[PDB]
Amino acid sequence: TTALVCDNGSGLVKAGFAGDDAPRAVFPSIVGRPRHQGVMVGMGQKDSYVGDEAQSKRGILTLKYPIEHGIITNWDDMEKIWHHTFYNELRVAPEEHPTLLTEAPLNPKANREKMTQIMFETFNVPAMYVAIQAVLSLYASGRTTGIVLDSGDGVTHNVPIYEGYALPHAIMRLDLAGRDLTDYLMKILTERGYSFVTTAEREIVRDIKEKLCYVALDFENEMATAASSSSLEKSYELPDGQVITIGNERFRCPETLFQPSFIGMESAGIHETTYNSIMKCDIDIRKDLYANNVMSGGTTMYPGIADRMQKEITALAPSTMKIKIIAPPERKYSVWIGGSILASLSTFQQMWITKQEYDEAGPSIVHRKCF
Amino acid sequence: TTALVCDNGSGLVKAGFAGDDAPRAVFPSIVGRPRHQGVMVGMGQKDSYVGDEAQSKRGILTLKYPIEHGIITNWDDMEKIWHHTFYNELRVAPEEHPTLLTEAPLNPKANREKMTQIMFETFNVPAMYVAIQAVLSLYASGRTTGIVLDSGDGVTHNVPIYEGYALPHAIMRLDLAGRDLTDYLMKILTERGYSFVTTAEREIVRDIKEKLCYVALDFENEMATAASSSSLEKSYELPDGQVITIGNERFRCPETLFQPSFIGMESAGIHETTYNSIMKCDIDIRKDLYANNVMSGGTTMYPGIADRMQKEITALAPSTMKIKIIAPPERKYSVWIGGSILASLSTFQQMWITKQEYDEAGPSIVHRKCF
Amino acid sequence: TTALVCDNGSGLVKAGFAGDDAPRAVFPSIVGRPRHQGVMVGMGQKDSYVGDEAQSKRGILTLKYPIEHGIITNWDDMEKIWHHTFYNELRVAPEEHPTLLTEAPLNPKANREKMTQIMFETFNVPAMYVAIQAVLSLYASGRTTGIVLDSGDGVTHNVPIYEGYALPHAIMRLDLAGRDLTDYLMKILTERGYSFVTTAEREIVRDIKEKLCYVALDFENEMATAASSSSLEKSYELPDGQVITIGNERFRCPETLFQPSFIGMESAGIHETTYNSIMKCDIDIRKDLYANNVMSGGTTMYPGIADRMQKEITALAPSTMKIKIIAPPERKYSVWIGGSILASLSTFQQMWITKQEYDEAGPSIVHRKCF
Amino acid sequence: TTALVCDNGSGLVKAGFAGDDAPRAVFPSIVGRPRHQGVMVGMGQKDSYVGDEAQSKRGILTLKYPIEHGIITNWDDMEKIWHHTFYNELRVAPEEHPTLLTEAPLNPKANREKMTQIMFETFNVPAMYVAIQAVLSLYASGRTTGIVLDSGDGVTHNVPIYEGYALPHAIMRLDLAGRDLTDYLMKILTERGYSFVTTAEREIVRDIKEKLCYVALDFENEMATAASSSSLEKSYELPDGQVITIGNERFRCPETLFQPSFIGMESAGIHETTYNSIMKCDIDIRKDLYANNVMSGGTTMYPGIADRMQKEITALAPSTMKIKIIAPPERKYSVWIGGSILASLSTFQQMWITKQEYDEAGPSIVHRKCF
Amino acid sequence: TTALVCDNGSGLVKAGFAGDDAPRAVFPSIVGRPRHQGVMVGMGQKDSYVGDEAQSKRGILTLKYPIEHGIITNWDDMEKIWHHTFYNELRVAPEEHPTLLTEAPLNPKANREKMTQIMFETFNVPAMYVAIQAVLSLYASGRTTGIVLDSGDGVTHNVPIYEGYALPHAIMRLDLAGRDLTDYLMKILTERGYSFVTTAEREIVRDIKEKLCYVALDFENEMATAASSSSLEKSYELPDGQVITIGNERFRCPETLFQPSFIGMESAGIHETTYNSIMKCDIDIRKDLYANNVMSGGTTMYPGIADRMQKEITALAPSTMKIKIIAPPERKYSVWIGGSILASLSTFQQMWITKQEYDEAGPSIVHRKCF
Ligand SMILES: Nc1ncnc2c1ncn2[C@@H]1O[C@H](COP(=O)(O)OP(=O)(O)O)[C@@H](O)[C@H]1O
Ligand SMILES: Nc1ncnc2c1ncn2[C@@H]1O[C@H](COP(=O)(O)OP(=O)(O)O)[C@@H](O)[C@H]1O
Ligand SMILES: Nc1ncnc2c1ncn2[C@@H]1O[C@H](COP(=O)(O)OP(=O)(O)O)[C@@H](O)[C@H]1O
Ligand SMILES: Nc1ncnc2c1ncn2[C@@H]1O[C@H](COP(=O)(O)OP(=O)(O)O)[C@@H](O)[C@H]1O
Ligand SMILES: Nc1ncnc2c1ncn2[C@@H]1O[C@H](COP(=O)(O)OP(=O)(O)O)[C@@H](O)[C@H]1O
Ligand SMILES: [Mg+2]
Ligand SMILES: [Mg+2]
Ligand SMILES: [Mg+2]
Ligand SMILES: [Mg+2]
Ligand SMILES: [Mg+2]
Repeated sequence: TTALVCDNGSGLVKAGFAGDDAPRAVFPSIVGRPRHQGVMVGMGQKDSYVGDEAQSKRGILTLKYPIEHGIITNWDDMEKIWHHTFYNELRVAPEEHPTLLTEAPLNPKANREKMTQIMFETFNVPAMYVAIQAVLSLYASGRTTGIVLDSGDGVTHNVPIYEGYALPHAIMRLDLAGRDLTDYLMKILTERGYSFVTTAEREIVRDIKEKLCYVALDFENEMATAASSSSLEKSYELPDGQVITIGNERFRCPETLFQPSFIGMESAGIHETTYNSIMKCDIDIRKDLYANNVMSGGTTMYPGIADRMQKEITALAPSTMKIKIIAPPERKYSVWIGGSILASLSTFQQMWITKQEYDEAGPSIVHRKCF
Repeated sequence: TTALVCDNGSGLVKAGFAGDDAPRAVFPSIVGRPRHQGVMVGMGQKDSYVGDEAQSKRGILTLKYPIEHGIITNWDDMEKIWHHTFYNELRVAPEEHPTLLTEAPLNPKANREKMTQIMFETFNVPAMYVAIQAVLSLYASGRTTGIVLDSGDGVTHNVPIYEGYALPHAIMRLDLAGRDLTDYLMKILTERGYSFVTTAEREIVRDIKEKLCYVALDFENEMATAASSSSLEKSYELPDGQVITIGNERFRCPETLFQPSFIGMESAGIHETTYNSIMKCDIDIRKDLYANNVMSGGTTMYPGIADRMQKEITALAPSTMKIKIIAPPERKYSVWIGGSILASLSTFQQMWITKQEYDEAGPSIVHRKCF
Repeated sequence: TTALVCDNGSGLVKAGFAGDDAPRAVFPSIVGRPRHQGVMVGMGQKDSYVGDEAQSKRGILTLKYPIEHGIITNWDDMEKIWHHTFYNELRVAPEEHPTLLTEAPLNPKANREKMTQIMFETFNVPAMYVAIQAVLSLYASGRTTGIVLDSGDGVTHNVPIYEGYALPHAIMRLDLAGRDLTDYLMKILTERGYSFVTTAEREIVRDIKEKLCYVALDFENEMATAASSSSLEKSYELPDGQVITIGNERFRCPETLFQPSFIGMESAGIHETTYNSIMKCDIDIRKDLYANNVMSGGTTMYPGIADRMQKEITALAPSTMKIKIIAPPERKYSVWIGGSILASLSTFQQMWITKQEYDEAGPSIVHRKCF
Repeated sequence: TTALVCDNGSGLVKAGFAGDDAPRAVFPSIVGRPRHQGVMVGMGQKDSYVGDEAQSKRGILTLKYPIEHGIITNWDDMEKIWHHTFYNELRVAPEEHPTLLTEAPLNPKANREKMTQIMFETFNVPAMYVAIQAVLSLYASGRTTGIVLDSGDGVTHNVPIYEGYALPHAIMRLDLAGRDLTDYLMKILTERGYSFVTTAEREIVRDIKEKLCYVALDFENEMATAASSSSLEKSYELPDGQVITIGNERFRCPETLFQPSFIGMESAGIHETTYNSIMKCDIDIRKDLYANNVMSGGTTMYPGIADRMQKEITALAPSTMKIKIIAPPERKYSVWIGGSILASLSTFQQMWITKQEYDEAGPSIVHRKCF
Repeated sequence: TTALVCDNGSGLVKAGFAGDDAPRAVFPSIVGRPRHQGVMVGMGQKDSYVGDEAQSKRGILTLKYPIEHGIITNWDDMEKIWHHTFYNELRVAPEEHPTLLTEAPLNPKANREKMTQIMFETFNVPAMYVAIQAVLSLYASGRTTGIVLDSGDGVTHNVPIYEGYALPHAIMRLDLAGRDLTDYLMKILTERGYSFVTTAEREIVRDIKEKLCYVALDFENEMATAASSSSLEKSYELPDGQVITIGNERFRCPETLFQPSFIGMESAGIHETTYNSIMKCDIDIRKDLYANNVMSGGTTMYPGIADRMQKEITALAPSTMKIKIIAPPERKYSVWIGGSILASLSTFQQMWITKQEYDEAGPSIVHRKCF
């Protein structure tokens, strides 16, 4: 009956039921294991902690992200997360519900294949489908045309969709994403004087990032004022009362998205990645892509990321071509929302890969129906 | 009662009702098919798009022209176009109306035969007639005598008609037409620095052609000034804001009509094709043909095509023989207009090929009444 | 069946049965030997006196503490104490009961090993386990998280435990403890005019300490008033009616815990030792450690030791971090209480080191299961 | 006296002296600039590295190709390459030798004009000539008739030459070339699981391409076996010992030449591009073109490219028309070889554009003598 | 004229003149202050003792290290050390000589800024430059390429340099260094039975470390034999004749570098830190980095540290990639040696920051020229 839409992203697992307007289970894609021995016999210690558990016990755990750059690496841990998603978070009996998973385009084929295997074998999922995140995001916006710039913790990518037709050859993938920005903060805060090192501390820095970082409209001018006044300087309270004072780093961090060279990344910034994608698309539709630049994913939650990108692309693109960026509230969950929509469509029911179908055809079936 | 005049030309389908002074359905003879896979399940994607649909979705379609050089090649697609012409554009029930189709003289007999078959079998058209485009054009001008130079996208041709009597033996057909000029622009713009390649881009170039190209009165002198000043240079805005600057090519393109060697065409130019046609006609009537040189069809919409041709023929033809070219406004639709007229004539009603008549006599009937 | 929990501490041997809410045998860790010859043949003189015997005959004995700074030095005497603990105090047949011993963290490995050897060889103890005192103390408080500041006669130490996970690397050990405070009184009372010298007199001074000493909230201000009025001055009756009048020394003594430099100890005071321990712990959990600072052990029985330390740490720690010190009644026996609890746990039964297991594996087994 | 034949191609600069049977200076058309800051003051760091320098320092450089799709874009860098070609590679004093450059047919006129300007102004080249690469290739084969399919890194093109007469109107140009195949590998290897992203990594992939890729005779059947056995799977060692295992991609990559749709290219594959060129040629000579299909350029070095194309064209072309493909050893350098030949011809000496002649006539002279 | 190269490291101040092959002033970065009151009026007591003074009077001093983890904390004391370095050790008039200071990469910007201020204001140093220690180390080896693993008392770090180009983004910093190993010995010796507590005793332990500690090639197998025989056991004489017997601890201590978890350090060991740095570097140059792994700094003076690391990295790195570690004699002073070299270079003279230049530009100038 009701599908379980499960946005298995590289940082936040967002799961819920198709038809919901929001995920019911949102928790981090983290599996943590006791950093230290353990002594209290009778404590009820666990071998591993998942999601919010890992968060609450974070300081004594080595925190691992099963997914890295969009690729599920640690399959054992990934399986654990899904286990919790279904049984402890949603508290739903997987075997009675179709599920919808997601991927970043251009992921390794084995990623989907192995993921598929698990859904059918471990969880006995009646029927299942894997959709491209960008595509789903576009469904959430309610558009059939646009550039979907989906930039999560794992990977940043641009998918051009025109009137329902994705344009594979112009899909851009840039591994520079939220996690890299977080690590860049760890580096840049060291410059300032704050030694964040552990995986727990990485996670603390993520919280910093999400509250202080913003995108300068004009980076260089911003730097000039940042190095002049203290108006930019903004304090932050850690878990420990040790207040952190951050200034330049508030925008130097997210600037990396536009100047990836900051982290030694050869690729051009996302404003040029997006632009170049559009250049790969046929002239006939470039105008429509320019006017429907849809941003989504958590890293697009930075203040002024839309304004900045509009400025950048406006400079890049033939003046006249009205550059319009769409960056709706709740775009952080747009992929999941898109999934809810998609799964609730009548037409879409024919896209399910059934257990039987899979058993018959074999693994290859999961590419046959999409990418 | 009212006939449907349907100028099934190689580029613009022009259909309407007999008695109208203009076609009601004018749209391009294009069938487009999804260049790329397609991903949005629930979009309501079509297997093929026709006419204005193909135009609007052009960049993601492979655009085919069913008709090439005046010959209907892709019969399946041709049928689709007629289907839309009748049911979606005119929104008329074919089976209640006689229809008038057109052909370029010297088309392959099977063209008309197969076309005929479809009208009677697919559309159940009460009665139908196929007329030569040039002849119709002359009706539109309201003349009984002249050279009809009908040059469309598909094919250029000269038909000599004298006081109602066509002179078959002097009919000239030259495949060099509008489509070739378009492709010549794609080549010549490459020289300039603009890589137009796709069928979508071909279509873009057609728009360029129709707005910038003009016919030099004296090609060589034009070249001299074109390579001297920048007064000729004229900008053009694509669908993409990428402004195109065009100069020499503005007249080198249409020059091909007078110097077909530019595209490797062995034939003499249209000014000599026309002249030669007249030479094939008996001396007794050459004077009248010279004074009634009727131009029609879209390629004769070039600025100065009339002036240039008058100059050319004047040089070719025995001075004294007043060369007069007729090139009325709306000559772009003269064939269709002629059809409207023809079908509305009382006399003409006896020329209809009825369903019954066809069924009895068989295919051959469609040549028995004309060419 | 019932385990014998035996807190073999450096000053008070506290033994009883698991499940009891208090030790049944509490007596001092002292072995005394006749200071003088002895003449009454027929008196029934002993070669050595132990515990309360040593107390009652104290003035004619050289009193030795087998344990010094947490380390069992005089193994022969230690064995004697255990002998009495079991057979004369508890009056229990060791060989029928599992026993639970304790240690200060970071004790020399040979301490536990030799202790273990004795339990199995001398007393034939079915099964035995050695636990860290701080850990046990935390069990007594009924917490899974906190800093355990256990400060006995022998050694002061800080163990950070977070949700059942001890954090070895942050364990602090400071040999400055109760015995040093006692000896500091002997020194400081000499300043006043009271020559306490013998081991018997040391023991007398311990009684002084436990009745008069208190912790100044603000040492320096305390000194000012102490050197101004006589309101602080407080009398004390010795075993000999010679009343002792003590003033400054009432708080200068315990002050050493916060200013170890008073006794030539290089280490920072316990308020900074505790703080530093927390600093060694990962930021993520420092807040919880601050709010669960558990004090235990006899030296924390000083009046105002909690108030003072709260003040001190509050100054050291980032304001906001609510510093909360736990210092429950009966914390003097918290280690023993913890042992009672621990041994009574069902889970814990698997932690016993059995005679057999020991015989097989050998000595190393006693570190393999903990520190 | 001796001319310098300099095949300034989009990937390998091949220069040498006329009369040589092989180029003396073969190095890549790459200009690299320090990706990272640089710290060793005293290292003798350069602002840019060219050719083999760029190769050796590749990982710390942003590698640019001055030429893209046959068009010299970065003129500054292009000039640098020529500078090195002459002075450091050949070690020849340009001003004493005539030079022969090459172009892909249908390049933008300004390409040749600007190139010309540089030869005369920067290098003071006595006399210079620019020849079409395809034409030269035919000279190398020693034929006067055939289709020259020259497919390099930049651009693929077909030139029909009949008994010394090139047939401009049938020249086909397809930007799909070696560089696109390389980038397609980067995409397809991502599917496999290998993230190649940087310009350095692009270059690594080129090496992969040139060693593993081969052309399936029957792509679809190849796929069937490739997805069945592991016999196709072939390992590759990177600069880093990280062995890469490649299977399907070994032929899916070069398949793009026959099915350009793989990279979103609208054009038909090279087998149809070639065929269509021949169709544009007059019937009278098509037979001779069929029997003299000369392949050259680096992309025709793929194993089985000849066999495959013969199969393809054989299917396309009227059976009877013996399709014979010429694909001689060293066809990779055939353009350069052709240049050596051409420049060494006595007749050819009259084709030189002299410095004086250029100065007098002006830029236009470089088109006046050819295309 | 002659520059003063002053390696202001966190443990040994190594200063001398540029051009020397060894530092003239090598003494510890220690400022000691009288632990105890002091009574001999007329002794000529000092308020603080520095370097070798502090060493000779160590037992009565609280020894402070101005620098901690590479960061100058106690600026007052740091200034004192420099004062002595210049005036009492080198006995040179600072104001006549340019000076070269050093830093660990990723130090807080204020470190360099404040340091700079002092050089110009306190010492009036004509001109001054601050260089990264790792870079200098590479100069000493005489290489332009390699991984520099510089591990001193304060901080361990990896800098990848390729042909003169440092690769900032791959620089690793690990605070686990010599001082932590020393403190780990204090902890581990406590296990053995030796209570080292004071700062003087810490310093004693450093001497132990430097004479007994060695790196096990295979830690676990080493443990097996260490816990079996007494062949490993090795005696040590303190300042006090109290011989210390050390066994397991001889290699358990330095093992921490490879298994930082021993001290609660979350980071991977230096063999993985190094490896990971190389992974961050572009594939193109990884081979060269593998073959030029340059170790330097005092902690790399452990016996077998090179052998062990080679083994470790060999396991980590794609077999084939010949792992070669460079660990030259005198690498303990390689940073200083590098400085001597650097300062003596002609090119390098343009890197000096002059007093004037600083006064004009202001503090920011010290980052503008490097990191
Ligand atoms: N308000 C915010 N501002 C900036 N970054 C954010 C914000 N919220 C989330 N992020 C970043 O977005 C990423 C997670 O969002 P999400 O797109 O759900 O990741 P994923 O889809 O990879 O699970 C993280 O890097 C997170 O730090
Ligand atoms: N204003 C114009 N200027 C130049 N060419 C035109 C113009 N309008 C139409 N054409 C050309 O005429 C051709 C279409 O006209 P039409 O005669 O209706 O073609 P067909 O009869 O072949 O359908 C196309 O090549 C079109 O580009
Ligand atoms: N009421 C008290 N006030 C101050 N100190 C006390 C008090 N009771 C006990 N002590 C001190 O605590 C130490 C003994 O307590 P305990 O923690 O049981 O020692 P241990 O565990 O070392 O045997 C002695 O120094 C004793 O003087
Ligand atoms: N053995 C080979 N197999 C496949 N491709 C090759 C081989 N050698 C060269 N190439 C490809 O041919 C192109 C370079 O050849 P070349 O024709 O000289 O290029 P250009 O003429 O554009 O400089 C590159 O894409 C190169 O990868
Ligand atoms: N022979 C040795 N064996 C082991 N460690 C050594 C040796 N010599 C010096 N060290 C350690 O190296 C550190 C000091 O070397 P150095 O690199 O000069 O430190 P820094 O550069 O931090 O001043 C100290 O921890 C010292 O103990
Ligand atoms: Mg996501
Ligand atoms: Mg027409
Ligand atoms: Mg105790
Ligand atoms: Mg070439
Ligand atoms: Mg150093």
